[PDB]
Order: sequence, then structure tokens, then C-alpha cells
Amino acid sequence: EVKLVESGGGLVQPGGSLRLSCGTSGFTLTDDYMTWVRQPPGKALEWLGFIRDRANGYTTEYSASVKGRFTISRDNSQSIVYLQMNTLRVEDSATYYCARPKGYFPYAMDYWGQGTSVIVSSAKTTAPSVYPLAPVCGDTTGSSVTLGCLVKGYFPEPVTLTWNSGSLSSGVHTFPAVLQSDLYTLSSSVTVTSSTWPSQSITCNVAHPASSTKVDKKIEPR
Amino acid sequence: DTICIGYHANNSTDTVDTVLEKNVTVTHSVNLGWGLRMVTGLRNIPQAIAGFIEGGWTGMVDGWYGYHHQNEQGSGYAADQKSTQNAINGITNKVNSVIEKMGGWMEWDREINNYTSIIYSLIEESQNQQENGIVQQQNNLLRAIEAQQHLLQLTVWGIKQLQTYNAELLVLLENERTLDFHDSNVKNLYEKVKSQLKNNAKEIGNGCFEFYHKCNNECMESVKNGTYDYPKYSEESKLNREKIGYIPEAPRDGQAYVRKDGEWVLLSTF
Amino acid sequence: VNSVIEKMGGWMEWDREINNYTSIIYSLIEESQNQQENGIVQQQNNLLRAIEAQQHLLQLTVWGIKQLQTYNAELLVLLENERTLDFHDSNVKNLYEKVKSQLKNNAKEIGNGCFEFYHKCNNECMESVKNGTYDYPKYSEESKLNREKIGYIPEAPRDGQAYVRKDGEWVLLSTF
Amino acid sequence: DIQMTQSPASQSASLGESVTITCLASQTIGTWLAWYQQKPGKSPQLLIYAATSLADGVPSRFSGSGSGTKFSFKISSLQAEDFVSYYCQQLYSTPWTFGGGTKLEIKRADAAPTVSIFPPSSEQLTSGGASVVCFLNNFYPKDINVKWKIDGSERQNGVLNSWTDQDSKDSTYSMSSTLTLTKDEYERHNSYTCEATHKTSTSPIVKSFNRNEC
Ligand SMILES: *[C@@H]1O[C@H](CO)[C@@H](O[C@@H]2O[C@H](CO)[C@@H](O)[C@H](O)[C@H]2NC(C)=O)[C@H](O)[C@H]1NC(C)=O
Ligand SMILES: *[C@@H]1O[C@H](CO)[C@@H](O[C@@H]2O[C@H](CO)[C@@H](O)[C@H](O)[C@H]2NC(C)=O)[C@H](O)[C@H]1NC(C)=O
Ligand SMILES: *[C@@H]1O[C@H](CO)[C@@H](O)[C@H](O)[C@H]1NC(C)=O
Ligand SMILES: *[C@@H]1O[C@H](CO)[C@@H](O)[C@H](O)[C@H]1NC(C)=O
Repeated sequence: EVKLVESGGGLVQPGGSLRLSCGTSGFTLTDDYMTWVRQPPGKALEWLGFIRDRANGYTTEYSASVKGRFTISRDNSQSIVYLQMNTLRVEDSATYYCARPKGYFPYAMDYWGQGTSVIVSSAKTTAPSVYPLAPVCGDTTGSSVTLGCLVKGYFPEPVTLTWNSGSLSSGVHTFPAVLQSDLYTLSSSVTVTSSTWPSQSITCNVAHPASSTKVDKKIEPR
Repeated sequence: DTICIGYHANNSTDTVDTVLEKNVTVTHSVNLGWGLRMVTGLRNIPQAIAGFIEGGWTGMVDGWYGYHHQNEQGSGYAADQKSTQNAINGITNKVNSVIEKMGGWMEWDREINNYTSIIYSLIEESQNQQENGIVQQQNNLLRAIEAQQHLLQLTVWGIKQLQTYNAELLVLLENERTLDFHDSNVKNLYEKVKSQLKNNAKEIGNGCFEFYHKCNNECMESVKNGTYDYPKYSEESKLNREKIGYIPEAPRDGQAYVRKDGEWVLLSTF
Repeated sequence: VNSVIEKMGGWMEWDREINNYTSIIYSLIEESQNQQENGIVQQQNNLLRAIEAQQHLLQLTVWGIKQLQTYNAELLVLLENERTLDFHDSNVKNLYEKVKSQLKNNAKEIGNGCFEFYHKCNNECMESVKNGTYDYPKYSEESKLNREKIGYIPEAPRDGQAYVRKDGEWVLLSTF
Repeated sequence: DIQMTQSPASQSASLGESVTITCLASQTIGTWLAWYQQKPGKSPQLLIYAATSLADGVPSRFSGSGSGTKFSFKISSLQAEDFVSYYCQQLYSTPWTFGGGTKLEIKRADAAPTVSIFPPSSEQLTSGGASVVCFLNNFYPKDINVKWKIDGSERQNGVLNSWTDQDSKDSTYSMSSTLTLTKDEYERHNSYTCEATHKTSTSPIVKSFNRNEC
């Protein structure tokens, strides 16, 4: 079918520049109104602009929030649309989609790309410090115990956490990474029975491919 | 005040062939690769705001089919997005099924070249092992595989020649089905309006309707989205019809006239 | 017509070459069947009988192609015969519109494919209509006159035939 | 230069109930409006175009209506997959602006938070740091209010909360709360409390511990 794929996302420092790409792949009846759209995580969509095809003078349009600063353009013989971004601000950190109408006449965006992530911040690559979280020494009430695992002070996203290397998934909660100053922080809860613990050992699998550091940390009682 | 049904035209210079008709200028097409060009748009016929009888609207850029109203407030084109995208989707699926067929034939042309090059490299080794490495029985057995190969090539040739003719004829036929599909959709939008308006509007015959009552932009959309309250404007229409016992004479200018609404209309219009 | 003859040629040359190689294989199969008498041995036998089976599969193949080329050859003619007859009907109308353009109102369309002149056109003038140089303003006035030489209208003949009103006379609807 | 105010921003309904999402356009648009559906971590997907027309491969429960500046968007009978995010868009004139959006959620029976406090780690106390986590797992509705209290006085700075989306398994929300401090200050105080105020109780649901661990 028709298929859109973005590329060129990643880490970029404030005030710098970056050049995204969108490669239409598949038999297209026309690849005219190629529009760029971004979406800050948890926020709404935002239209950036579009660019007509060769069969309409390669004309472009923008919004009064990125005009002049961004520059949509398509390759002369590669069938790829580009987005040259300049003086990137922190507010520009968001997923960037590309999308265009099915055929001629732009009634609505039919086809979308999976999106590519742009992150505008200073920061540095940092490996988190894994910490366990056993209940208070006080006699916990009920026959059900709740455990935890804190992953503080690291960058960039993402980070994958698993309990017992996937063997434990039911009754588990891992929360969105929140930004602590300039380092991300997240935790992960897990609720089990008082029978399967601490008799059987539970371990917190941490993984941060950026720093190339994996750290398992068994939860111990007392 | 008057509403018109029309369609798209532009500066395109692409030409498709149908079986009966060649070099037909269409507004949108698609090149398949082997001289095969399929129409996607419609007959490009650019041009008092006339309807669809003797023209396509260059001014209507929003779609393939649409209207051109006119009234107190103003006038302007308005493509029917439902109609146009329905036509687009239908045609796209058709065009794709063709691409699909061509794919298998390309994959077919691919595999045949692969095995063809395998055999010759195998025939070569056989001709070399008939030198380097009952003996006479293996020779004419090899020369029998060779003769079968050339008969194989003559076979692949014939199939190729046939698939080519069927590929062309398929496009020549699908190009007619498409152009006809367009002419269909356009008439359907006309009959639909004709149904709603009834006698509250005069058929001009050029693809447009003259209202016997003043229809504002709001009313114009009722004609479009199919909610035309006919009884609403019924009376003032019923009036303006009769506002305007033998009949008068038709203009003598060597043109045949027909009698309608108490006026002489050309026979060459119907 | 020639492009068709050309296509048929290749198919004839094709039918020719296939017969040539077909007769070569059988003469080759024959020698193999005879050298399997006159002249691991059992491995050469079923290898021969495999070439034979492939041959009959080859003939079934040539048969199918032949059947198809025949249908496409016929349909090609049935289609080109329509394109031709239509091409004729086109050319004829083109010669009519061309004359119709020149004459304009100086001549009456009879509707049967002919034009009645409102002015006397000699053999010289007749060729001006042919070689496309009809001086319309030349005969304009005497034409403009003879038009009006011949306020409600009269009645159409009652004979169960529909009539249309043109140039102040009743013409049949079955003519248009 | 053309505004699109899409309301409501969030809605709650059970399976089969009908939901209608409005979308008011600042300037006149006519019929040039579309509707999308974005599943979490996925790209948007076209549903309606030309204000009322459904894209191909779209169910019949979905339907759009409206013209000019006032547009609607219904769902006949809601289903499990339908409880995602939805955006409206205008394509009449540049810029083709989107609406605010609307996040749908399942309407379930209320649930008490699995409140639980978690003192600092001996590991963290080694690098001169300390954090106090507080998990409020599996609670509905989403509206909850944590309040930290060290030695009987409220704490605001150093707090760091987080919320998960309505869990796909039990339709209940879960919350984190990482109260961060310096090792020097954590030692000076003793009683550490976090008061989770939820609809499932008049009196606050509170866990705590005294520093006398060690
Ligand atoms: C079809 O179009 C008509 C007219 O454009 C719409 O009717 C009007 O809707 C607006 C919104 O309230 C107002 O002008 C009036 O309520 C209606 N007109 C009159 C004269 O009452 C109608 O809503 C449209 N319907 C659809 C399905 O598109
Ligand atoms: C077209 O035909 C007309 C008439 O047959 C030609 O015009 C006449 O030419 C001959 C030769 O001189 C004379 O009768 C007159 O000179 C012309 N007629 C008149 C009324 O003046 C004309 O030459 C032909 N042209 C072509 C290109 O064939
Ligand atoms: C040719 O055929 C062989 C065996 O069928 C296969 O392994 C090989 O990949 C083919 N070549 C290509 C280019 O596909
Ligand atoms: C048959 O084929 C052989 C070899 O391809 C060729 O030499 C011969 O001339 C052909 N016979 C005829 C009648 O063309």
C-alpha cells in the first residue's frame, strides 16, 4: 500500500538545527499536499505546513508559529519531503508526523507516518542509579504486599523495566518518566501476595540502551 | 438566482487512448510504464456561467464534480467532496488492481530470466564436460535438452507477445469504463437536484437551473446536502411561473425550434 | 492494415521455427530410443523418458498459445473493423461541417446531407466550396434577400408524424 | 488565523452509550472539516471528511454532522477500542488547524487506592541523597490528591508525581509520587506521611512511617 516513514529525529541542543525526512513508499496516485504535523507528548496536534508537488510549482505554506524558522522542501529526484528546522526551542520537543490526502484535492489527511521524535534540551547521556523499595519495617496489613523500584537521574528517553525478566507482568505499574530538573525519573510498582515474597526472590530489571548500562537489583527484606 | 452542475478542467495535456477513441485529453492520468496510460480524471474540456453541457469548469479546483451557484449575495464554485472522493476511491482501487496484475507478470518475467540463465550455465558445463571430462548416448541427450530450450524461448516469446496485447486492451477498456463512470456521476448529481427543485426551477438545458424564487446561500446548500424544502418556496414559485389561445412564431433562421414553457427552445439542445 | 500483416508475420515465422525445432527433438528422441537398443544404464533411460514427458508438456504449451493468439487475432480484426467504419463516418461528417461553416446562412440545410443555396452558384463557385475559399460576403446580400423573400405560425400536417418549426416551415422530427 | 475550539476535552461513558463531540470553528468553514482517532503511541487516523462523509473501512457507529462553524461527532454504541483520543481538523484555508482534542475513558465502579509508602534506599543514602516514594495504585476515578507531611507539616517542593493512563486491564489509574530530599535534611526529621485524598473516602487515606528504621 501507501506508506509514510519519517527519519532524522533524535537529540539536538537548544538553538541548534535539525533536518527531518519523510519518504513516501508504495504506488501513490499522487504525492501532492505533503503536510508536516507535530504533537508534544500528552498535548494536541499542531499543523506546521505543507508543500505542493512539482505539478503545482513546489509552493509551500506555514503557520504563524514556525514560518521562516522552518522550511519544508522536497528532493529533486528522491521522492522525499524535508523539514529544515532552525533555532530549535525547548517547546519544539515533540513527535513530528508527516501526512497527506489520499488522492488529489486535500479534503483530509488519509495517510500518516509513524512519526519521529525531536527532543530539544541541553543535558547529557547519564546512566540511572537503580534503587530498591521494600515495605516499611512495620507489620504491613493484609495478605497482599506491594513492592517498588526507583530509577532516578538519567537521560535521554526511553527506559524499559521488567520484573523477573517478563515472568512478572500481572498487577504491575510502571509510570511515565517525569523530568527531574534536567534528568528523567520514573518508578515501577508491583502488587503480589504475601506468600510469594520474600520467600521467592524478586528482581528489578533496568535497561537504558543509551548509556549501554543494564542493572538488575533484587529486593531484599528488612 | 441560478444553480449549475458542472465538473473539473485544467491546463493538463495528458492523453489516453480508449478503444474507439485515441489521443483523448484528460485532466488526471497515470503512467504504468510500458506505454500504458490510464485515465483517472475526466475529459479535459475547458471553456455567463455555463453548466456541464458544453464545458468543464477551470474555476472549480476543489474537486471533480460540483456546483456553481448564483444569487443576491454572490456566486462561486463548490465541488462535491462526497462525490469526488467516491469517484477517486473507486478509480484508485481499479488502478491498483492493475498494478497488482503487472506485479505478478514482472515477478514472472523475473523468475523466467533467473531459470533461463541457470539452464544455459548448465548447458555450458555439459558442453565442456563433453570435452574435458554409451558416450555417444549422452551427447544427443544433451542436444535434445538444447533443442527443447529454444522451443522454450519461442514459448516465452509467444506468451510475452500475448500478455502485451491483453495489457494494452485492458487499459483501453478500463479507460472507457472510467470516462463513462465520470459522465455517470455528473448526471447523477444533476438528476438529484432536478428531483428536489421540481417545478420551482426552470431547466435552462445547459446543465443549470433558473430559480423562480430567490434562493440565498443557505438555500443553495439545501440543494447541495439534499434537504431542499420544496413546499417552503412552493407558492412564490407557483406564482412567478404564471407571472410571465394559439402560440407565437419561432425565429426563422434555419434552426428547428421546440415549444416549452411558452417559449421557443432549440431542438439542438435536447 | 500493414501493421497487422507485420504482426501476423512474426507469428508465422514463430509457427515456422517451432515446427523446425519440434522435428529436431523427435529425430533426437528417436536416436536416443535406438541407441537404447543398438548401442548406470538404467539412469539414462528414465532420463530420456523425462525428456519425452517434457516434450508432450511442450506441445500442450504450444497448443494453448496457438489457441490464444487465434482469439486475439480475431478480436483485433473485429475491433479494427469498428475503428475503421467509425473513422469513415468521421471523415464524412468533417467534410459536411466544413462546407456548413463556409456557407453559413447563405444556404439552407436540407437535412438530408445537402445544402440549398439562396443564391445561384456556378461551377466556379462550387469549387470554392470544395477547395475552401468560399467568399461568403460576395453572395451575402442576394442571399440575405432570398432568405426574406419567401404573427403566429401555421399548422403542421396531421398525419401521425411529429413536426419541428424551422425557417418558417414544418420539418419532420425524425430527420434530426 | 482560524481557531478551532473542540469540546469537551474529556468524556466518560459506558459501553454502548452514545457520545457527541462538538467542534466550533472561529470563521466560516462550510463543509471543510475532518475527524481523526489516535490510539496511544500511534499516529492519527482519518474517520470523517467533508464534515459528514466517512473514510473507507470505517464503522457505521461513527458519524459527523454540521456546517459553517458548528460541527458534531457521534458514536452510536461505544466499544472497547473507541475509548482513545480524537481530534477534529479544518482544511478550508491555511493554516489547517486542529482542535484541542478529546480523551475518552471507560466508566467503571470506583476503587480505593492501594496506598503504600516506601522509605529511602540504603544505596541512595550512600551517594548523599534520599527519596520517599508513595504508590497510589489501582484507583477510580482519576481525580486524586496526594499531600506529603514531614513531622506534621505540609511539603510542596521536592515533590514529583506521575500518573498512568486508565489501565487496559482494570480501567483503574495508578499514581507515583517521588518526594526528593538531601541526606542531611532527611536525618533531621522523623515522621514521613503522604495523605491520599480520593472520592472513595471522606477521611483521607494515609500511609506513613517514622525514621526509626535503620
Ligand atoms: C443542510 O444545509 C442546510 C442549509 O445549509 C442546513 O440547515 C440550516 O442549518 C443551520 C444551522 O442551524 C441554520 O441555517 C438552520 O438551522 C438551517 N436552515 C434553515 C432554513 O432552517 C442543514 O442543517 C444541513 N443538513 C445537513 C445534514 O447537512
Ligand atoms: C479554389 O477554387 C477557386 C474557384 O474554382 C479558384 O478561384 C478562381 O481561380 C481561377 C483562376 O484564376 C479564376 O476562376 C479566378 O481567378 C478565381 N475565381 C474568382 C471568382 O475570382 C481558386 O484559385 C482555387 N484555389 C485553390 C487554392 O485551389
Ligand atoms: C533463482 O532461483 C534460485 C532457485 O530457484 C533462487 O535460490 C535464487 O534466489 C533465484 N534468484 C533470484 C535473483 O531471485
Ligand atoms: C532449423 O534450425 C536450424 C538451427 O536453428 C537452422 O540451421 C535451420 O536452417 C532451420 N530450418 C529452417 C527450415 O529454417
